[PDB]
Amino acid sequence: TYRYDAGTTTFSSDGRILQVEYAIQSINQAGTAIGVQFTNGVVLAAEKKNTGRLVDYLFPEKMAKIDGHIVTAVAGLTADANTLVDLMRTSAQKYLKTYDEQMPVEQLVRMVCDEKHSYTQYGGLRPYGVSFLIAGYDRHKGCQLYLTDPSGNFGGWKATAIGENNQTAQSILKSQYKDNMTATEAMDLTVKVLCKTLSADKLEFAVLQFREEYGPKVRILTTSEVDTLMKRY
Amino acid sequence: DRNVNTFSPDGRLLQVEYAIEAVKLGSSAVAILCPEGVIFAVEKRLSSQLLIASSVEKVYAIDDHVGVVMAGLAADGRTMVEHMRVEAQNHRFSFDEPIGIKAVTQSVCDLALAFGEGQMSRPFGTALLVAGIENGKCHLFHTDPSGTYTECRARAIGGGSEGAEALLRDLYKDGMTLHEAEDLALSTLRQVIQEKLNENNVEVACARVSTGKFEIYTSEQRQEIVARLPP
Amino acid sequence: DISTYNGSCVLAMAGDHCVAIASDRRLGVNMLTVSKDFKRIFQINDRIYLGLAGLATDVLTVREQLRFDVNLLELREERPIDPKKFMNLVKSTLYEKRFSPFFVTPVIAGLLPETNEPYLAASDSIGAFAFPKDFAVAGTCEESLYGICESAWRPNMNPDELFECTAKCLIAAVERDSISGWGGIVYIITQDKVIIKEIKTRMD
Amino acid sequence: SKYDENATTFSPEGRILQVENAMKAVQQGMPTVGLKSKTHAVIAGVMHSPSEFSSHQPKIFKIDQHIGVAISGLTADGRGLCKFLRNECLHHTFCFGTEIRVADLADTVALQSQKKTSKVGKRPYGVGLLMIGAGVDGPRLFETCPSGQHWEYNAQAIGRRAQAAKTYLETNLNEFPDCTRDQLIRHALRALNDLEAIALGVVGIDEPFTILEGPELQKYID
Amino acid sequence: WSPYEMHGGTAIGICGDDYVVIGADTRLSVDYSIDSRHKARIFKMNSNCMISATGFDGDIDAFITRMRSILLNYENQHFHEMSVESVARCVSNTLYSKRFFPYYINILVGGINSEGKGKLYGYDPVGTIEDLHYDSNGSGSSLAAPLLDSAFGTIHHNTRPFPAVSLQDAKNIVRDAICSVTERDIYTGDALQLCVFTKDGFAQEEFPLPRH
Amino acid sequence: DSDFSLTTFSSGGKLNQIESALKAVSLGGQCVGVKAKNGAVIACESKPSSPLVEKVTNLKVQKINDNVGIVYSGVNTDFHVILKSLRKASIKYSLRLGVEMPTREVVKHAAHKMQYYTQIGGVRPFGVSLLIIGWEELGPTLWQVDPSGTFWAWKATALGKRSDGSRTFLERRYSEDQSVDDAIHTAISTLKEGFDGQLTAELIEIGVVDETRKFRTLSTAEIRDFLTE
Amino acid sequence: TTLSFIYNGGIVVAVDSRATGGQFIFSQTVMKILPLAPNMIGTMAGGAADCQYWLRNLSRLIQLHKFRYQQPLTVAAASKILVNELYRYKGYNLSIGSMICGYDNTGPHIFYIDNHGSRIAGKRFSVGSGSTHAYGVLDTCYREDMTKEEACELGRRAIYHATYRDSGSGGRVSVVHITQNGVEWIDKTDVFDMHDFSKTTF
Amino acid sequence: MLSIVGLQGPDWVLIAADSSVSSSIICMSENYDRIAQLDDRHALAMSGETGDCLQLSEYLQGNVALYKFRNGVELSSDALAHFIRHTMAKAVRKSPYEVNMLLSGYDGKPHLYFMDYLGTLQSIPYGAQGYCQYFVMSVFDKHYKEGLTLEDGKELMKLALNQIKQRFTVAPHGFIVKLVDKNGITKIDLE
Amino acid sequence: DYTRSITRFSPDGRLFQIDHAHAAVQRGTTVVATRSKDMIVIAVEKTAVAKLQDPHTFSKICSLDKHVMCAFAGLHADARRLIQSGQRQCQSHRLTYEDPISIENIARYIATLQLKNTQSGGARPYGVSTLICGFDDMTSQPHIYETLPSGTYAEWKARTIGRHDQTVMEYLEKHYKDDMTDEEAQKLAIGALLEVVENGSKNLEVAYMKRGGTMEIMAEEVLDALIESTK
Ligand SMILES: *C(=O)[C@H]1N[C@](C)(CO)[C@](C)([C@H](Cc2ccccc2)NC(=O)[C@H](Cc2c[nH]c3ccccc23)NC(=O)[C@H](Cc2c[nH]c3ccccc23)NC(=O)CCCCC)O[C@@H]1C
Repeated sequence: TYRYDAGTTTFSSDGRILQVEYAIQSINQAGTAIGVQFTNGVVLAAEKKNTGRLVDYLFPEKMAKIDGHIVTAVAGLTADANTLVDLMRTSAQKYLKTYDEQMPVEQLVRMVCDEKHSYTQYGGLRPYGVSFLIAGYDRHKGCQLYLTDPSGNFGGWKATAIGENNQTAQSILKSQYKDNMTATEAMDLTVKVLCKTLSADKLEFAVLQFREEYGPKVRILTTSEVDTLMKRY
Repeated sequence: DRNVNTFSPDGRLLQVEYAIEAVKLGSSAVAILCPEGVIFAVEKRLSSQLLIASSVEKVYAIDDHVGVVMAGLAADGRTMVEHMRVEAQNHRFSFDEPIGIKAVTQSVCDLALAFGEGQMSRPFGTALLVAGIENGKCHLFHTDPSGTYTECRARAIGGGSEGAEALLRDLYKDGMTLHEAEDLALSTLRQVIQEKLNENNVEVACARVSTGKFEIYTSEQRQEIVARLPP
Repeated sequence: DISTYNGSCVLAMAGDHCVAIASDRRLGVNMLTVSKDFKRIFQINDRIYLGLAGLATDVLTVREQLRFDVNLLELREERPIDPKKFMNLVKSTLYEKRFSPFFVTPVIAGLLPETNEPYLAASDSIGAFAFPKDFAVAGTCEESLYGICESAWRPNMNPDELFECTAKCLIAAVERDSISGWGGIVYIITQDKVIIKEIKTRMD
Repeated sequence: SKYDENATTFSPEGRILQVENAMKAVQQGMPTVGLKSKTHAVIAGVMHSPSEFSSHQPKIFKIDQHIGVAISGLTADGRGLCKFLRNECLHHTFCFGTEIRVADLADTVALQSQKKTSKVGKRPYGVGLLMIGAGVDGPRLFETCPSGQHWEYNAQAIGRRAQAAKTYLETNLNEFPDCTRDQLIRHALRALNDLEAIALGVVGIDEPFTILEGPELQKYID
Repeated sequence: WSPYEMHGGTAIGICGDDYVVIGADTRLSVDYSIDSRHKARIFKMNSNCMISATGFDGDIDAFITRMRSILLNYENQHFHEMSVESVARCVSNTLYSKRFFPYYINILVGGINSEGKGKLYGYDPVGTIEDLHYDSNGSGSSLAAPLLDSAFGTIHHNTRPFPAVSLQDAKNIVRDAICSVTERDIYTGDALQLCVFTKDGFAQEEFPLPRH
Repeated sequence: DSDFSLTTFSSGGKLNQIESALKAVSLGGQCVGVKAKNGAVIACESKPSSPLVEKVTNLKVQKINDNVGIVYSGVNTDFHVILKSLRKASIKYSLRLGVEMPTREVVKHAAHKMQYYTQIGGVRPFGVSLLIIGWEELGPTLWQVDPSGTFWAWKATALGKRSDGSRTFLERRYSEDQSVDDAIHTAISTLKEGFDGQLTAELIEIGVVDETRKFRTLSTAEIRDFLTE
Repeated sequence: TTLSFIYNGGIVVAVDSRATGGQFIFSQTVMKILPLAPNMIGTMAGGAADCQYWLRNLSRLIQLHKFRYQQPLTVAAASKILVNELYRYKGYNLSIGSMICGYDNTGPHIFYIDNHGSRIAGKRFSVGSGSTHAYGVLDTCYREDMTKEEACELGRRAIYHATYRDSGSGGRVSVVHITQNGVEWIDKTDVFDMHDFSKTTF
Repeated sequence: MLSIVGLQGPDWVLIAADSSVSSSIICMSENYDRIAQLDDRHALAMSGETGDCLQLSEYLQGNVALYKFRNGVELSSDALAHFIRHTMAKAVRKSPYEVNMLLSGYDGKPHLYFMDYLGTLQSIPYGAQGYCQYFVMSVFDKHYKEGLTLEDGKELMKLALNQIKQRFTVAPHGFIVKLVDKNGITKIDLE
Repeated sequence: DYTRSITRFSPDGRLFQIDHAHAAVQRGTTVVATRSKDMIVIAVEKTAVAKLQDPHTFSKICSLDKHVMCAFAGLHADARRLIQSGQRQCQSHRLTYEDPISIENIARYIATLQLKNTQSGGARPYGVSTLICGFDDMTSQPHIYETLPSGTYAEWKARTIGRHDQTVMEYLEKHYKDDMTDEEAQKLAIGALLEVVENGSKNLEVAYMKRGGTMEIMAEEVLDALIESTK
């Protein structure tokens, strides 16, 4: 009967999928996740959703390694973000299995975004209320950072920010982001943006770095590493 | 709110009636059947001069002998045309004969009510005029979104359908010639449109008994009909 | 036969806190030598190596399905897969195809994460895993390796001695197997480094 | 009104308002009359005329060699029901080699429409049938309704103007049983006031079901 | 296990300018045993054509039932009975629809087209269609085919016009060919269903055949 | 049709069915968790509907596998569904990999199932929040999984009735260097604050993952000893 | 025996007409050239039912494409459609040996297609049991600059020699001459008439 | 089991294939291209049933094009080789592609991959599928120098193909040889 | 599976979901496709990109095939799905038919995807208008079809989609010529977009497919030269 159906995959008078717009709002009310693309790699830095003196910072709530060459930061619902992270990991491994090559970052982004968009356009199910900052490396586009939203729309960003106070982080990145940054410089910029738009415990970091011989490596900074990075700032 | 399959308290399928309205919003098309064949004349609504008129097609050759002209949603009419072409070629394959005009019209109409909810989501927003040659006899049918095909001798579908019917009521006769059928179709189209009728804004076609073929008129033939028109 | 279609010879061996896993380098199409650069031993992780003896087709299919599985497991669990856990993963992968088995026999040579103890896991094509403390053998040279290693293996072989028997005990087996050989490669996984020694076998 | 949204929703007075809306669709169809005799059955229908230059759309259909249906309501629904009826006839002939009975076809149509009303998303057939068939069970006339029920009639009138035809049939009801095929056709024509718009399908215990229109019907128009 | 019985029996079609004569033995026999002596293997399909079938009787009945249902569907959805050409194409398509589980039956579609002309179509089990003027099917097809070739010489000279015989000359050719096949084919006999499709329609005669 | 999500974003970017399921959790019986240095504890108020209830027949503190145990606050029946799913997932994990499902993997599976029911159509979210205790390489770990499928680790927690006051009480009374004994005492104390009337051993269930890495549900006798110690 | 060759004057497609099951000639008048499009035919070799059904289905698909799209369907396109349809039944024991011959925008084209999925473009093909004999005639007597009569006679004679030397080939040579101006059905010539009974060597 | 040969050089790959297609004992065509150019960089010589090699070639070329269009980047020679191997392994498990291939490629570096019907992927300096691998290997082995000039490579490929012609009983009427290098794939004539 | 009738006729005969998809297209960025006898030029306005946004490999322009360019206006993910289907279809047409898919055929396919979404229960319409352009063959005239969320498609001498479609279309009509050269078509598209872009060099991108060629992005230097020549 669809009496209580919300018509999730239905346009609104303005031509917007209301469920996708509300998912975007949910993201904008979530912890800030900033991505900064430096010379060889990308620094992702997210605000943990679940913090407090009684919370145990054992795992990255928002940072999720997708593959040896791709890491992600989450803004919004960490649950459906985890679902899409599982799908992204499976897609990267399927690409590796098919081609014996690490999935190009844009293809993994396209896959997760096609999942999101399939939820926005078919099935009458709510969209994934998560925005991903997918940092990655591939031989084609070098090191990349992609911002993906619940609509399934993604774009490459040298630097960007999502979540709470994402506009302030974006403005700070515009003011201070420079090309050809070093890993240290980009980490400092991300820490500065996070602090200016918001504590090491609450914050989590992940540096993708491409070395010529070692390849692309994802390193999600632990509590102690993030504490050291914050104290450096 | 209510399902697309809802019957109104009057007993009308609300979505079918709304699809008929969508047809009423479509380009005017007039089919005139004469003992010498049947003629489609459809308005091509050239919104811009950069619009390729040849690509804006209401007339579709379903088969060598039968064709259709659309009024309403061009894409839904395209789906109906695809079904009709598949069914005309399937009939040619299954029975080694051209599909009957009634047969292909009924085939496309059986798809009209196939919409549902809880298949298509909605009725077709296009009405068809299916004119063809079956066993050397010219047949013409009109189908509405309800899936109700009725054989016609002179029908009009689209923007000026009511006005075209009023004009044909005292302009169409059962013993006209092919030239007279062309003149009547083109005149009815001109009088039930909001633009001038030239070889570019009109698409003409004929299911001709003489050739037993549904041929869509070239620019020269449309120019000839336009020139011969008295006004 | 399809099991002998690609002649294979994989030989893991236990030393003193070190494993060896050696393989013949031949890719042969039955009696034809296609290549001498075929990789049958794959690093699963820093302390797990998988020598896949059998159909080069299934060698790559199972290596890449196991890489898929291990990469997913290490992404989800954020820790390297343990040699025992990878053995169970290989067993699951091979028995998932119980009714259409891979024509590959695995030989898992690893070091246990804590004690660095050698871990050998040899199985049949469908994941029936043995856990020899001395040596695991696989491939068309299976019986040859069994005999040579049963006589040759000694406890507490250091990486040098472990490599020496892996190489000798593999050379003897491949040089009796017509379809396997054409060079050998021995990965000696010790507690701190992996030594990949390409050994000269007969090329006939 | 609020209960008139689905064929699956009963009203507080135990009614399916969408079924009644499909019924009203049938009632707004062209007049259709059916008559039954001991040996012949007839369905005469004033075929709809959407325009003066449109041949009257057929409503008297040929289903089985001894079964014919007059569809009143949504023509496309009637055509889908006729495809279903052809499937049932084909399967009965396949299974048993004999022509299915019009009573069995009426039962299948009733079941199909009842299914269309017992599940959401699917809609009652806007068409109502007058199926006449002369088989082993004799001549039988059935009015199949959108709700998913059929009524066996000696005579019946459905669609618009049906009241006058129904009264005429009631007047001559007791005559019909023994009335000859020609007499039955004449009764159907009298009961069904519009000539060319009137088709008339007649079936008999011996004769197959055949449709007469205009000239073929002139001998009985009287 | 073969799902057929390869029953046998011979059918012989001869088309003429205004007729088609298909004579088929009615014997239903297999493995030196006669299941039936009068099993008509020629079927009036509609007012335009008839289908003679030889081969497995279960497949004959299945195919004839399917073709009768197809022709009934055509007559309902087209309001005119399927033409002999349309029935012939339907027979080809139906036989090919079981291309990989064939009706092990040889079909002769003999009818009258809209022009009043006798149209005969021969088929193989998988639905090859030959628009021919005479054909033979069944256990005695090899016996009868040279007989029709002699009667018409079409095989001898295939580009010469078909020397169409009188309806009674075609009936006599079919009768004589069936009698010869019966004398030499053990699976042909017990009766000849000699069906003739003309403008007048379907006319069936039964002629005794040797029952040995 | 069924497969339309009844959990959908509202105008404010909030899944209102998620908040409703969290409310169902907040009326679902106080459950506490406390991470010790050498283990973790999941206690919970298990006040039966009647004394005639047989406690062992429906226990909120449950074992998912040898190393992972689970308690819940919320709807008992869909907690049992989640628990069957988690035990099945850990058995599948053992079949595939020869070891019990890791604590974090059990938590991620519970979170995935809850998120699934938050997104698929025709279903409501699970009206339970799970406190899953189990060991990992780095030490004991208490985890909370919400009806939304969002999971996160805790040092101490309360989920059910009066869980805000219980969480404040844990903030005040929880310490990092607690032993399993002290974690059990802290969990019992938190239950006492979140429970009115005499808090006895039969009215609470305690599960513990201790130095042995194995999850065990303390019997009523052990709970009595802890209450009297 | 079917054959089709491109020469400077167009495509000559000559087919026999013998349908032979086992050693018995079931027909000598079977049509082994099927017109697919106004400028394109398909030849039949192999299973008669398979060849005729699948060339008929290719004709249906070509007509569907023609009505659906203004873009003309090339001979390459028709051959590819047929070979994909036949590969759809790979392992179903279909037996089609066909030549999709005809003129498209790019000129003359012959594609030998078979149930095995092969699709070989060429200027000269012969399929069927007598294909080797027709090849013996074609490869020897073929000239690019033949006349229409000479090319039709070349195809006719290749089929005739195949019929003489092949038991499975016989009947009448149906010769079609495809040009840019369409498929011309030259004639059906009884190979019995083509045999030179003055000659005694064969 | 048609003869396809491959010869990887320092910056090129000469990929030859039996150019003659036969219907049983009849050579239907003599210029049949069995080296399907999946890409401007990759030529896949195929050896097997003409109708399974054609279908596999069409699928692989369509998927390479789909990868190039869907993802702006092109597949690497290694990536394309592993995709082909994935296709062949899936098939052999389900419905084997009875096509043994030599994937020559140049994605900035020459690549030659032995690719049996099963899904045996092996980078090779030279190779062959069919029975010609029994005839050409030794030739290559005896005459392949590291760093061959393209003309020395053409002479070596001519040597191998003449070995096939002279010593292989089912000797191809001829070979279609393609050079896969930085300039793409070009049909070169070995003379 | 979800099969709600998302797209249904309104009482006035309009499919309001198609209207909302058109609104989504309008909120999409502007594309202009122009044709010269031997060239097709698609100029798309780059969305306002900060200094932090990578401007490469995110153009709205795409190649459905070596002969088919595509550009879109509307929801980027809807258009991504449409482009994926279109590329799969171009390869599928090559598989089924050796010939490359005609621009009419591929535009029909994409518009039929949009039509199916307007007809499929539980499927939202594609909020995307697609300018699908290319050459059927070497000798075929360049084609520029515009497919709308409704699933209707029409060929155009020059067309625009997205925001400012009115203004860009007016510019095209004022400045279109029957036999424009490659340079003239490039200038037409570039100026038509220049009228409604804050910056010429930055906000504007161009991709041209010449006859017998593939999609080709304009060089920034050559694009700037053309922009300055227009101004
Ligand atoms: C060149 O030299 C010619 N050779 C012959 C053999 C032609 O006669 C072929 C190859 C030819 C192709 C063909 C195409 C179109 C029409 C007719 C013929 N092949 C045949 O004639 C085949 C031979 C045959 C027998 N069994 C097989 C199996 C696989 C492939 C080929 C064959 N004959 C047939 O297909 C029969 C034709 C036919 C027509 N009327 C019949 C009545 C009774 C029996 C057979 C009849 N059909 C069958 O054999 C069907 C068997 C079904 C069993 C369930 O053409 C080239 C040009």
